[PDB]
Amino acid sequence: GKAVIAIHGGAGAISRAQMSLQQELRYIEALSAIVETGQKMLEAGESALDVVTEAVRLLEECPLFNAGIGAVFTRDETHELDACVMDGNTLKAGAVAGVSHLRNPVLAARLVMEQSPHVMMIGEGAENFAFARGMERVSPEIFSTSLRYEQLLAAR
Amino acid sequence: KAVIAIHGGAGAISRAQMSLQQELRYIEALSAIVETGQKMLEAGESALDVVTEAVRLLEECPLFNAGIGAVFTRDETHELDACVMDGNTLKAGAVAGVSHLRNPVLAARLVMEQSPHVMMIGEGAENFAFARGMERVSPEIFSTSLRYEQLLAARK
Amino acid sequence: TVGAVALDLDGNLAAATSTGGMTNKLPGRVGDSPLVGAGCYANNASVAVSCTGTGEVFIRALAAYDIAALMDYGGLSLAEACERVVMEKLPALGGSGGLIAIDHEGNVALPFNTEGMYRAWGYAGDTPTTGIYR
Amino acid sequence: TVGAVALDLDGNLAAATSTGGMTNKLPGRVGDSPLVGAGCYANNASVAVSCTGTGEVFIRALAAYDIAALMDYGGLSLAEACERVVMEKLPALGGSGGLIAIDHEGNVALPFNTEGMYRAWGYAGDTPTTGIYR
Ligand code: NA
Ligand code: NA
Repeated sequence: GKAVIAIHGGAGAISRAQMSLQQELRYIEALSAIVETGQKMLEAGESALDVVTEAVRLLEECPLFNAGIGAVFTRDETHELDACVMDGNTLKAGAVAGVSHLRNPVLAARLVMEQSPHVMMIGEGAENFAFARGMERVSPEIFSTSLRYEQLLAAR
Repeated sequence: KAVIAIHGGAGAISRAQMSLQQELRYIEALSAIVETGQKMLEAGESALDVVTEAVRLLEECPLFNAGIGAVFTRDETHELDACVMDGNTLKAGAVAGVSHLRNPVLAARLVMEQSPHVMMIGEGAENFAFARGMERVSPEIFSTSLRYEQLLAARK
Repeated sequence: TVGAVALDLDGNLAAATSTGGMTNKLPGRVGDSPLVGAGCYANNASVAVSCTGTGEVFIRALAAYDIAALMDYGGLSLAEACERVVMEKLPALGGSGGLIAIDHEGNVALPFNTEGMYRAWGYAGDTPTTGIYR
Repeated sequence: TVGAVALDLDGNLAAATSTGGMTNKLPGRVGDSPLVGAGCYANNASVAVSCTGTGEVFIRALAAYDIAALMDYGGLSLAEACERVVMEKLPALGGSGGLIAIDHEGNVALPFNTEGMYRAWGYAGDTPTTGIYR
């Protein structure tokens, strides 16, 4: 089989009668840009693990998708983020849940995989492990967008 | 034909390092807890209530690494986790990273019974439990000298 | 929730998933995304999977690993396994959503039981496909 | 780590697991016990399972659900499934420990690959059995 990639940006929160074409276009553009980067990495011989990690980092950085920057708000008006990565070669895996001060949850998850004997870390313990390994501490304000805040108030 | 099985952990047992008095305390504890569960089953108690009670007893027993008698973390703290699953509905409840709940298995059952979630962690899990009447305890209540001595041996 | 799966030129499979959870989430709730076998699974012998949906049901149903077991133990095809998990088993438990998956042979599946799933895929060196509805 | 599995007079299966973790644990580490499919699983159509061991490998291998999938998809007996998972698959990944399991037919199994596993079991109405060593 040839090298191939697939990505997703969430199922469920999507209604044609509630969408506009300029919004749909922005989503298509972002999905296309990121899957293309993955394709070119695969073509260049990068590993499946590095590809999925990079693709999900890009989806986190993109404010359109509910992961990293752009994350929805909890009922306390906070952000709590979770991520996982798994390597089908070694069956090693890394995961973080309930983190708020790490810019890229999937990179923290890979860090749990790559730089610890463990598979899953949570909460402040997960953040303190990542800082100890040199990952930057960010303010959870950086994930905040007006669009997701209005969604929280609308839900209210 | 109703039936129960329990365990108190695999791995931390070495005949060479144990004493007969020690081994009899564990046998006695395992006997009494399994007997309580057998009686519950013969009386027509549900599978779910039986495994919940059995693990509650194992938590209360300081000989076992769950609830009272929990090991110590690197920071000389206790962090407890538990799960319960009902094979009828396929519903499940779980807590991880809690330190102010005396019986994590009962908090896990509270998640599955009194919320639409499956898994709660840390202080959010504790606040959910407290709001529904579960008592707050100090994590000092789990501490035993036997597990603290193991911690110091570990830092050998 | 977002995710990616890939098969590389050396035959390796990997998967990754990330989320912010749900608007108005109860603080401390954890859905399927960070849980191995629920929202993310990869095994070179079978398949790479990343899910997105009703968190609680993908956990109770161990959706990602179930695709793999169905294929490996049940002999189902990627398409038959995806069909069974996403179109039958999850809605039976009150679940909605979808997943993306690549098997060790290079077959790609992007099943979902919702009105939409933001998604895209493509072979290396080829034109990608993107999707929202359908 | 501690756990229990039970089959009641109505045919229902249930499982539960609880732990304090490991001595000198890195704060925030999570092992298999609270994770559905890894350290705890129950399904009336198959098996109830509670695990104990080197947490990371039971998560990577989804040990509890794997017993269920091997039986349900694979056609293995409870004992065959237990042997495959605890004595072959886990040690291959560098994992040590064991589990307790009861299937929908009332079969019971307490496999382990360690020197010991504190354990006990018994049918309702019978005298119980307890064990520490092999
Ligand atoms: Na994002
Ligand atoms: Na205890």
